Amino acid sequence: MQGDPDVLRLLNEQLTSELTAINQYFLHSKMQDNWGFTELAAHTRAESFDEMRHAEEITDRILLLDGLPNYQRIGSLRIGQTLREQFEADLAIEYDVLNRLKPGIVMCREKQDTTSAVLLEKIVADEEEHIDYLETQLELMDKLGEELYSAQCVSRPPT
Amino acid sequence: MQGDPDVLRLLNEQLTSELTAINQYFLHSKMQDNWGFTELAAHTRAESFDEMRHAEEITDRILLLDGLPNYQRIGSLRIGQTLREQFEADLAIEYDVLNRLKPGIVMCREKQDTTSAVLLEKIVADEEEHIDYLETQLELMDKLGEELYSAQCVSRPPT
Amino acid sequence: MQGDPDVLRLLNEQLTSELTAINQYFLHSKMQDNWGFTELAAHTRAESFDEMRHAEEITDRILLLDGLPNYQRIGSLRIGQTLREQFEADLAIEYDVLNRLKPGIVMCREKQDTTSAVLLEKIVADEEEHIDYLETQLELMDKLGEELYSAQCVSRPPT
Amino acid sequence: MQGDPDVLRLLNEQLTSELTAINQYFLHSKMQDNWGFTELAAHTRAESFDEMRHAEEITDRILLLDGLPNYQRIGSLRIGQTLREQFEADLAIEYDVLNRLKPGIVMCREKQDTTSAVLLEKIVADEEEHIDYLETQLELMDKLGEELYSAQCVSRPPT
Amino acid sequence: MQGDPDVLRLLNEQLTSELTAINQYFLHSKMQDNWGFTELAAHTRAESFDEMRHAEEITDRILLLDGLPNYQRIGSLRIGQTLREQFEADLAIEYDVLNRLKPGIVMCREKQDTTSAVLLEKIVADEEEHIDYLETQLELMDKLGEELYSAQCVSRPPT
Amino acid sequence: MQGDPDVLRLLNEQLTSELTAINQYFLHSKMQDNWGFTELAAHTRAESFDEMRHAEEITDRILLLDGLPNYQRIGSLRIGQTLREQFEADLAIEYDVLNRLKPGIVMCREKQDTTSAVLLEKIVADEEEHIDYLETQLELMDKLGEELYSAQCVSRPPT
Amino acid sequence: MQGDPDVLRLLNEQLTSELTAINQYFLHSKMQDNWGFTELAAHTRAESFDEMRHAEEITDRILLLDGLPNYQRIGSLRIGQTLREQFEADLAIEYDVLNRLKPGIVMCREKQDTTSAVLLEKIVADEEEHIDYLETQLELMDKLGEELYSAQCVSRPPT
Ligand code: HEM
Ligand code: HEM
Ligand code: HEM
Ligand code: HEM
Repeated sequence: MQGDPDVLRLLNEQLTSELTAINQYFLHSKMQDNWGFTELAAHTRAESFDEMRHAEEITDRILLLDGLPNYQRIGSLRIGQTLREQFEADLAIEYDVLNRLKPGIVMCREKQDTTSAVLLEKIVADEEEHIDYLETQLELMDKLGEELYSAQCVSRPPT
Repeated sequence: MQGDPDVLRLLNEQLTSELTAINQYFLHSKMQDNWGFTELAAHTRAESFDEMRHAEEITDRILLLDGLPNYQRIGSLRIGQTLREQFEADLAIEYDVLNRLKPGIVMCREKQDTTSAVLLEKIVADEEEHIDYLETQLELMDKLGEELYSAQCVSRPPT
Repeated sequence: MQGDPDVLRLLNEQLTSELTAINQYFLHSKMQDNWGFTELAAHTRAESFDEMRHAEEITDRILLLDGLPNYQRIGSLRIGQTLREQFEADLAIEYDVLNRLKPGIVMCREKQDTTSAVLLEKIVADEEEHIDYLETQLELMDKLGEELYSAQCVSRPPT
Repeated sequence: MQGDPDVLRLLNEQLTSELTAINQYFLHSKMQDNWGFTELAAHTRAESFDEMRHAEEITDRILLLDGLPNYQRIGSLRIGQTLREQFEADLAIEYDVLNRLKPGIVMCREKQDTTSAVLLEKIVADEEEHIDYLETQLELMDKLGEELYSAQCVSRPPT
Repeated sequence: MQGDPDVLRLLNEQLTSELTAINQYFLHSKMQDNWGFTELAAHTRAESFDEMRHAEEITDRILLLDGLPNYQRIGSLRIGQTLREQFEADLAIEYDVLNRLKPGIVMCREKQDTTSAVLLEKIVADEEEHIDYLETQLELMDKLGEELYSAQCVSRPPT
Repeated sequence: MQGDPDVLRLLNEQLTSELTAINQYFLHSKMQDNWGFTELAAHTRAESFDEMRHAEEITDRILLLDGLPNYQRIGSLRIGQTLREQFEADLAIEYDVLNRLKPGIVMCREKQDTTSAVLLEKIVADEEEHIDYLETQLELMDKLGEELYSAQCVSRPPT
Repeated sequence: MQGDPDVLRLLNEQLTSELTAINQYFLHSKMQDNWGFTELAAHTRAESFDEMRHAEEITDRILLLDGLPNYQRIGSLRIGQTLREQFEADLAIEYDVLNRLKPGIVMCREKQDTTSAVLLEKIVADEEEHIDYLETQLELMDKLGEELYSAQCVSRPPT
């Protein structure tokens, strides 16, 4: 059994994306924890875990289709030096995923590979949830003000 | 058994008020949860469930009296785009209920329909609490300030 | 994030459908209860809830896509006056959904909005099951005889 | 270890009969459930499961005697389009089994193959009971009325 | 309700394939058990059971669509006389499913029958997993050598 | 058994450091509790108990080394009069320990007293987490604002 | 609190090795599982998780020291093509760490940063155990024969 080659590139592309996200998300969570925004950092941590799970799932798909999963390649990280830049950085990678996946699923279906399209379909839904979560944080930051918003990310007492 | 025509019409009018309220309140909970005010959102969602229950209770009374429950007619929604706006809109519908129900109760008793009256008295009591809750929130927004009040409506961390 | 306008219009159209179904299904259930078809009534009730859930799900999708959910609009109720009439009425609405959704889905995918599409796919599947049930019920009335079918809808003793 | 050729041919014959039955019985059960006769459908389903076991049992025995089990061959399905037709079709396959097994056992015993004869005797006891159930159901259709009997086959409320 | 005649032929073809597989798989499990490869047989037996489930699922869909499930028609069995022959035989039936379904799902969507399409989309995923397992065992036979692989398919002690 | 003079001198210097800390931290905890900053106050108390254990472990090592633990000397306390002055005052002592134990740890390994050295290494590690926590608290006052950060140190409601 | 710039560069070097190892080890376990060597794959997975943990700890330390953990840089993966190539590759990376760390710790002690040294000493020790396991796996490959070794890496029955 061997996968369609355009599909495999697509998969590997997405995999590379997931790997970048695991790292960006994780380091952001540690940085959030270090700044003392512990309550937020757990959320951000969970996001990295979610991305890690996505990476494993793609990996299995690639392998079943007899491909080589690219563990070498890494994307470019945007590492935020503020909470606001951090959410912004995270937003950008998820948008990059949507931009790649929306066309990609259609291609997968045109290639008669429903299983792959289905996996990509799930990822897209998850990323949408994430983006929605991230944009709402920026919305809140303005509505509450930045300092007030930020106080909601610490614990009582902080750290 | 058959209801007094006037009472059934008052009951139907109240039903339309409930159906209106269920929607306005439910949508507002969805909106507040979506802007990330989740903790407030749970409260609003309950108040909507409360209206669902009233509506069912009015429906039962109507049917008992050989009436036709009107599920077709709906009131004019006031959808707010800030928390304040939302609170004020909900207040408005509650006030219309008191305006309708207060004479309506005195009429039910003249017609000798105590059971419909007691039902309506119960709704009045419930709407008075809601108004007290809403009116208070509005008070707090001023006392605390709007942003600070809003902050108390999000979890830690937010959403 | 922003939804394709057509997709959002589709979703809203479905919402309007759901809101009409909740009311028509609820009303029917209350009436079946009122006639003493308590057993049947509980199933119909459950159907109304399924719709209430479809309404919430669609409402979430719309908010996610920065759409404006329409809780103002409701459709034309078909309130049956016999079980057979109710069954036909309910069927008619379900068929309206299938007629809308089937092309709707194709469109969602062209527009590359899989998440919405999947949301609609589940709904279609759900409505197909509902139509099968109601159509079976009519077959049963014919096969059993109407009165004998109706007896299967009362508790022992009745109500 | 090597079986008698006549015996083995008899077992493969009975195996073909089972395979047929499993298909007929299962479909009929699926058919009764779709009609809304969920209560009868459960029993018929059980009857098919019973036939699955007999085919496994005969399958072991043939294998133990160094035989080739025939899973390629299927007999003529009789699919009923009414409950009465279904009960009759089911009875005919059952009587074909007794007709074959009764001389078939004496043959097994004559050939000095008791274990094989014992397995067949058990199938016969089992088929006799199924036949009694079926013939009784037809008597009940005449005793009760066909519609009234059919009403005994649905839940409350239906499906 | 009434489905597309093409969708119903595809579902019926697939039904034939499922019944063929249930049979080849089950016999193969029994042959492996007979040979003393008990640990392996249990796995094989599960696979035939998985196909029994797919057969039922297809059946429900066909009946929902007012179609007539074909339980009379069977495929051509390939019964293997070695473990290697069996894996290859089973692989051959799976590849065939993939051949049928890959175009058919595209077709099902074209005809706006998402529920039938999703169902087959699921069978594709399952068959893909089963192929992956089967291709792996054959690879394990070359890597380990056949006798050694075979050793891994028996209990301690055997049967 | 006899400790090296230089080492014992170092253990005693540290012991003095620990008693000073116990007092300074315990009083800061009590003052913070007085001020109504009860939630922070609990974390501070815990820091004091940590020091109390450190003193005891040093005392035993000194006793095991035939030394005379100094429970008569104390350093100067910096009692802070705001939350900010307390955090700076605590940090200042923390740094005074690191400055002493860094060269001290090297010296112990030189006189060949690994056990004493490791005891110190642990203290240093512990002391490091303490500094990072305090240095993070001061940043948060800047980031959140002093009034806001302080509101994260009280309970709901205050004390 | 600022770490020594040399120590920080070392921590970052090691982080780089850890990210490299996490990927290699994870891919290798995914590949082994794929080949059906399930039993070995689980251990290999556990190894990758260990480096995931190493990575996290080193990250805290750099953050504690006001450092910037490099999650951008990854090293050359050596992906193995047989169980043997896989063991030999993972070994090579492990040896690279002992090489880097042996002098780094000494350096850390000189710059007087024991807590960093201690973390590294703990990595050096775990790495030794890993090397000893892998070295032993190769040895058993010779003692048993590659085929026989491999047979102990699969379950009964395989995958
Ligand atoms: C790149 C830096 C990474 C960091 C800092 C990291 C960190 C962690 C940590 C600390 C855990 C908890 C596991 C345990 O307690 O043993 C974990 C879980 C896991 N990681 Fe990673 N990891 C990284 C990369 C990866 C990659 C590239 C993969 C590829 C799949 C991966 C796969 C997993 C999986 C499958 C889990 C368990 C998820 C679960 O518990 O549901 N990790 N990670
Ligand atoms: C947009 C309109 C509505 C929406 C979104 C909505 C949504 C919901 C939901 C999500 C539930 C919880 C269901 C569960 O148990 O999982 C519910 C409950 C209920 N609904 Fe509705 N519903 C709506 C309209 C109505 C209407 C018109 C009535 C008519 C009287 C009604 C009657 C009820 C009742 C009686 C409950 C049980 C309340 C409780 O105890 O929590 N609902 N609704
Ligand atoms: C080749 C002849 C077949 C044999 C020998 C066979 C055998 C069996 C056996 C032994 C069981 C377990 C029975 C029990 O619990 O009492 C079973 C279960 C089942 N059978 Fe069959 N069967 C056959 C064909 C079929 C067919 C045609 C269908 C219908 C399409 C079917 C559907 C099922 C289902 C749905 C289960 C339960 C599945 C589960 O629990 O995982 N089987 N079969
Ligand atoms: C200078 C003022 C001090 C104050 C106000 C103080 C206060 C306290 C108090 C109230 C307890 C709880 C007692 C109990 O549970 O019965 C405690 C526990 C303890 N104290 Fe002190 N203490 C001081 C100094 C010290 C000193 C100098 C040492 C050792 C040299 C010390 C060692 C300990 C230890 C080891 C505990 C055990 C509680 C635990 O951590 O499990 N304390 N202290």
